[PDB]
Amino acid sequence: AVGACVLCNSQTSLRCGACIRRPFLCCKCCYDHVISTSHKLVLSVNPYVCNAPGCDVTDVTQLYLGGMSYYCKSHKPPISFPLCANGQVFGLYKNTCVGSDNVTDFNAIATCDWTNAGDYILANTCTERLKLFAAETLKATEETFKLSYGIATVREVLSDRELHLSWEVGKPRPPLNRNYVFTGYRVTKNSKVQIGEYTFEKGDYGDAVVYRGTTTYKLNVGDYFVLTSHTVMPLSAPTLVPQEHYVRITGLYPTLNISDEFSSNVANYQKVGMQKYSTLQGPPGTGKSHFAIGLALYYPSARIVYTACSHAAVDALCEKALKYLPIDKCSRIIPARARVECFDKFKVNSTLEQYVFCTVNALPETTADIVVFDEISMATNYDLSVVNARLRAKHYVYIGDPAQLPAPRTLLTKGTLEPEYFNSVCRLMKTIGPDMFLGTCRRCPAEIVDTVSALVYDNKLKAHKDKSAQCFKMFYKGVITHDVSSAINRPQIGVVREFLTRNPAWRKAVFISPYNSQNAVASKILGLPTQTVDSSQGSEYDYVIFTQTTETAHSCNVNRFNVAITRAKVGILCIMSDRDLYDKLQFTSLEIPRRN
Amino acid sequence: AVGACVLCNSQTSLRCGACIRRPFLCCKCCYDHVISTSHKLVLSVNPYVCNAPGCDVTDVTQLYLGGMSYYCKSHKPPISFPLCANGQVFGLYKNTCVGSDNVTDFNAIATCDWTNAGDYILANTCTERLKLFAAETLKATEETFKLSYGIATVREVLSDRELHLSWEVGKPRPPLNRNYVFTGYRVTKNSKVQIGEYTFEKGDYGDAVVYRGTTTYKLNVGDYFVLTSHTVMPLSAPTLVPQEHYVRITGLYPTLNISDEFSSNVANYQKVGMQKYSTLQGPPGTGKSHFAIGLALYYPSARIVYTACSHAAVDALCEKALKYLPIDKCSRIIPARARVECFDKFKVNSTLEQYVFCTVNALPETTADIVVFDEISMATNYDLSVVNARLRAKHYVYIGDPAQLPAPRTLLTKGTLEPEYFNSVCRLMKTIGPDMFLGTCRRCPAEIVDTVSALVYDNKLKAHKDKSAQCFKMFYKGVITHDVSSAINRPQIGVVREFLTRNPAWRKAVFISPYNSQNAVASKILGLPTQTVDSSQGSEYDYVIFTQTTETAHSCNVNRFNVAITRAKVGILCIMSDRDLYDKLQFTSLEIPRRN
Amino acid sequence: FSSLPSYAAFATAQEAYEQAVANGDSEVVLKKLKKSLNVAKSEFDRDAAMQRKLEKMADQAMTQMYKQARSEDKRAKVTSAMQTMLFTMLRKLDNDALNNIINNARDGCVPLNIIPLTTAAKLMVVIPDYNTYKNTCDGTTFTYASALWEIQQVVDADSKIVQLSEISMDNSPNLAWPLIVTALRA
RNA sequence: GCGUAGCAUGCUACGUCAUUCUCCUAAGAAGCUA
RNA sequence: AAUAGCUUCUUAGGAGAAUGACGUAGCAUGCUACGC
Ligand SMILES: Nc1ncnc2c1ncn2[C@@H]1O[C@H](COP(=O)(O)OP(=O)(O)O)[C@@H](O)[C@H]1O
Ligand SMILES: Nc1ncnc2c1ncn2[C@@H]1O[C@H](COP(=O)(O)OP(=O)(O)O)[C@@H](O)[C@H]1O
Ligand SMILES: [Mg+2]
Ligand SMILES: [Mg+2]
Ligand SMILES: [Zn+2]
Ligand SMILES: [Zn+2]
Ligand SMILES: [Zn+2]
Ligand SMILES: [Zn+2]
Ligand SMILES: [Zn+2]
Ligand SMILES: [Zn+2]
Repeated sequence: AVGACVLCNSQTSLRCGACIRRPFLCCKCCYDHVISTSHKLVLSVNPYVCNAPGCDVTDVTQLYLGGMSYYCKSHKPPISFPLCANGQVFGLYKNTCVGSDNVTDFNAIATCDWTNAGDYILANTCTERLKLFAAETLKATEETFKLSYGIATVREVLSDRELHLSWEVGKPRPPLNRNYVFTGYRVTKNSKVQIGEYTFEKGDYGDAVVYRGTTTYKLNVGDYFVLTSHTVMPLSAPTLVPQEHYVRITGLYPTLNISDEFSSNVANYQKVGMQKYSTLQGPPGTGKSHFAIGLALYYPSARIVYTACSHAAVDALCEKALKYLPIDKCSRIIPARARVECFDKFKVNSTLEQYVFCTVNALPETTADIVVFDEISMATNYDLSVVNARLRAKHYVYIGDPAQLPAPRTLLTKGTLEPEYFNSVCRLMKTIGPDMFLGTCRRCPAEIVDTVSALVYDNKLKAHKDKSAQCFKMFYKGVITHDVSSAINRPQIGVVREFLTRNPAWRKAVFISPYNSQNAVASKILGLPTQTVDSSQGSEYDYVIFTQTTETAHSCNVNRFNVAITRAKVGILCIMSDRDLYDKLQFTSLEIPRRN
Repeated sequence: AVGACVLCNSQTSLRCGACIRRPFLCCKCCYDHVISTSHKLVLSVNPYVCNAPGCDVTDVTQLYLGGMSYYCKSHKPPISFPLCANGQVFGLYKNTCVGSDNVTDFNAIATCDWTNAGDYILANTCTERLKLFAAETLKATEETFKLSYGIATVREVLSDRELHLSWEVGKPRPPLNRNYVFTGYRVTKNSKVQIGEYTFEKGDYGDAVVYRGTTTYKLNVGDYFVLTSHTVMPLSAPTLVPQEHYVRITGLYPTLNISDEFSSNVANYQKVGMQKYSTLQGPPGTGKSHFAIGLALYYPSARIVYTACSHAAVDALCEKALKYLPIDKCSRIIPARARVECFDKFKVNSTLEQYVFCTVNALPETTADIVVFDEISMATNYDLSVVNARLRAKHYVYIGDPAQLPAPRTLLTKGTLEPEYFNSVCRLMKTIGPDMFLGTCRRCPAEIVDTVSALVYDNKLKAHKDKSAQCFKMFYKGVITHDVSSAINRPQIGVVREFLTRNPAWRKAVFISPYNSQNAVASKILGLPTQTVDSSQGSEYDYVIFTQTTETAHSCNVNRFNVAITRAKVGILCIMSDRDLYDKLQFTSLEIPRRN
Repeated sequence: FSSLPSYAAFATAQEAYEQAVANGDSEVVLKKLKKSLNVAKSEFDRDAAMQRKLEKMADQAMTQMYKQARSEDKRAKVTSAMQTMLFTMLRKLDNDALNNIINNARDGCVPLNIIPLTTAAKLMVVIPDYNTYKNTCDGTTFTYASALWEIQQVVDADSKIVQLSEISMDNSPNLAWPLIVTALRA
């Protein structure tokens, strides 16, 4: 039962029991972790508690090695030795561990509760092994927090898909979205037994909800639904492969002139073949993934893998690939998951297709020539470790923008994370340079991008296709019927009534909203299917409909407004309280009854 | 040889060979059983008997474990400790034995004799393992009771159907009954061969009996007949699977509309899909087997099994079933058995068609969607567990009405058995009802359903064709003119001497009487054949002249009265002391010295 | 051990002896206490050895019972396996032609080799070279053991398929010989 | 001269503890030869 | 992933023997208190 010191890389036989993940610690390293932190549970090949029956001295500093068995001071054997001595702890390979001074940082990462930006900003800049450790422990911590909130029960039986739920009074309630599934335990007395998995949806009225279970079980009154557990495995592979350069191109073979409509990118198409890994910063609404498919053509027989973090994004990109490539292409995304559906095209498990499109959760462990992760602004150091671990290819290219919207980070409730610090790749994108630049946003109404220029960016983008028919009605934010903490401004949709029939040709728009439940309400009294900003960031649409919410901190993120408006092609409207932002958006706004 | 304790379920290697069935007992549990009763022998993976030659002591309480075997107190070696200590008899897993104190009812089962009603009422009101063990035990007792009987030598062989068979010397003759199937034998001298299986019936007179045979290999005068038996097999499956309702048809793919005459039943057919298993009460004359075959048609894409107890019941089942079914059918029960001729339509071993019709005791290993079990007011605990052991379907329904009679069950001699305690399924059918009631009867006259619904039923079944000429001529019963132990109510027959002429259109009527001798002495001076309801429940008639007997509780059992009144089309007459019963049935009461 | 009657008597004997020595009486009590503790420790040795024997005896018996149970379990399982294989083997053989030829035999005795040689429905030729191929089972049908068969599949040594066209005098080297060619009775 | 008692010593038997030896069994890992 | 034979090593058990020490009983001898 041996391993490597997570700080000194020597063989050690110890672990910290009180620390959440119990990592291997060299002898002196464990001494320092235990001297000044309240953590005092150290496990050797056997635990270190005093083996005297009824003796519970658990501080390692108060035990003694006896003959064959350790003990406490009172119950100590006749002869033995003190364990914690001379700045060391007696462990296997005691003499040949080196031990280092990374003690303060490790103590912090071990004791912290991650609730402040310190842990993120520090894990973004610490040592690689320590980085991975911090990532795994943060995952496990948030997982353990998932356990804090409570159970659901049934209150009254109405039908097969209309039930009244009852929250255990006095505990945090869970958000009613597809990303929550619970096992159904029924207590007879005498056979407390699971019935199956269940997911809910808040209907048009409470406390009635419409729901789906994996089984068609008959729901009684003695049933209830408890959250389903999740764990974390440890990862070893690097996050960012060490950079390398060359003077020739190997493993990839050029093309002569094919697909001239992908011209300007060839100059960068070569340097990618010259270097070991590189990145492309793509301003909002730019020619990103166009460059991707263009390089895919440039090197036709070079086996390629595409990956991203968002299922909507990987679906959009697999469709765009279906648009221009021989097919002869697979998107092995998800067989029996992804509550919001995706591809139904090709295999999920054959490991044969040249251009493999996949998602982090379902990545296989194969090889390829080049792999490209996408949308680095959302993924985290952990995700980076997974995507670098499961695969192995010759060249690596990441394409994203630091000015996109980052991961949720629920326990992050104090402070803010700058674009750089979303993860290590974003850090390198905010280092001395994104090392490869291409900026022009044409897929959007040129006027809105001209305003995006006037926003946080430095007025450096251009476009075509400006007109027309865009505005922003700053209707007052009505009563937020916030069932969940996510907003529902039905009175705001209370003006959509005057845009249900008044629009003769504006029918197949796509609706955007800040909060999840003010998207749900558009999915309640429906005129068209709507999607959230997280489902956005990767698709553009002809018209866009937008009803915002109160001036809450989450709403007034300008980057969110960017990743929202940048999903337009010819049409857009905005409904925001907007004490000031209307002076920032330059269009021709009107009032409620003035639609002619 | 390691098993589970019948009370503690902890792994153990102990058996009471003093018990006929030898169940597995945990340490303490066998301790309690062995300290209290006359069960004074215990067997482990090796028997616990004093190894000393000539030491024939048996009980373990006088035994000490010595060198490598166990000895009585006499021949014990010096170092030898008792096998009984601390409530534990020496066996495997003594430190993990949990045990319990439910020894009481277990002991009741171990000590009872099955000759009193309370024994059975306990045996059907106990724990599950207790239930199945009681079943196996009582069945073995009745098996050795049958085997406690003997031989019968053929005096003369009149014909293939008429027989002169004298019975064993100094032996209580097994009565003239259908159930006891007699295996015959003709010794050459030199290899007595088994001549097959044959059933008997009280013929038109004594001594000559009517009989049927499985084979046409005719009997002789040197043959001798015993009846057949076996050894009782162990069981694992539960008596009944727990209840499961469902919100939709779990894979039941129905028909479109065909045979809309079953619309009165599709209302229940839906419920069949709605539940896992249930019951249905069809009083004689009702839409049973019509319900059943219409259900087969309504779900024509699901394999179905049908089952009953006797060959008579199973052919009465498969009839009217061959009608509405494309054939394309199977009812495949018996290869080399069936004293009376049986299925003559299809194969022996191919499990060909989706619908099979058999009997519980003869099912092979088959799978299907639903097993329909009629005749359930006859079945007992054993057959239910056999059913659960051999048929793992997706639906089940127990068809039948508890108002009929129970089994012979000859050992009951102190009291009688109530339907609510016949077995588990009838207990449910009486403590909660059938949960599914079928109406109504059609064949019998309404005057014998509405008048008879006043007794055990709750006035819910109906019929039609009330007329004609059904009146109860109550005769004051005479003295017990019994020749054999059963009464000969010739004084009751003293009302028919002046009757053979005054019934113009009633000549082919059926004299029926509960006592077999009440049929025999009548058959001596007879005008029409006799058939008591034991051979009935499967036979229909137009007229009937039911003759009661002595005023004992035997004659006035309302269940037998219902099953003897509901077996006619147009006519019935009742002749009894009848101080109260004729008040619940409403017709024109008549007196014997008056012909009106 | 401690629960033995001698234990308490011995402990209190030594205790009261030490008490009387702290009283410092005449040595006759010293002799008496010596005798008491002596007999106490004697019977103590007795019982201690008895318990020491009992431990080993019980443990031997228990491990023996474990061994017995293990043997019986394996035995029953192997018998079930043997019976299953026997019956599933039996329910395969082509009972018709076998019944025919045996009932034709004048005694019920027929040498074994002709049993497959005249009731098998298959034929797994194995060929080491194109030449013996040419000379045993050419084409799509062939004749052997006085009956007419027909090819149905020609799997090479790598468990692949080989279309009947590929096997040609100039296409010998690319085929990883031998050539397990099956057939069917006809 | 005898016995009770005590002490000391030699002898015998028994019952404990430790050291060694011898052999036999069982179980396991490794080598060589036909 | 065979039959058989030899040999090195390790552990557990049993049996036996030797040796030494402790304690109980009995046998022998001596010295002495007491009694006759
Ligand atoms: N060289 C080009 N010529 C024409 N259109 C281009 C070119 N490069 C990119 N585009 C277009 O930009 C549009 C998509 O931009 P988008 O991918 O929406 O931006 P972003 O990817 O940064 O979020 C597509 O219509 C794509 O063809
Ligand atoms: N709806 C109906 N119309 C006419 N006859 C019916 C109807 N339902 C049932 N029956 C009749 O009842 C008769 C059979 O009843 P039976 O099956 O003898 O009773 P049970 O099955 O309860 O012992 C059949 O002639 C059958 O058609
Ligand atoms: Mg893109
Ligand atoms: Mg029926
Ligand atoms: Zn270290
Ligand atoms: Zn710690
Ligand atoms: Zn202690
Ligand atoms: Zn038990
Ligand atoms: Zn018993
Ligand atoms: Zn004995």
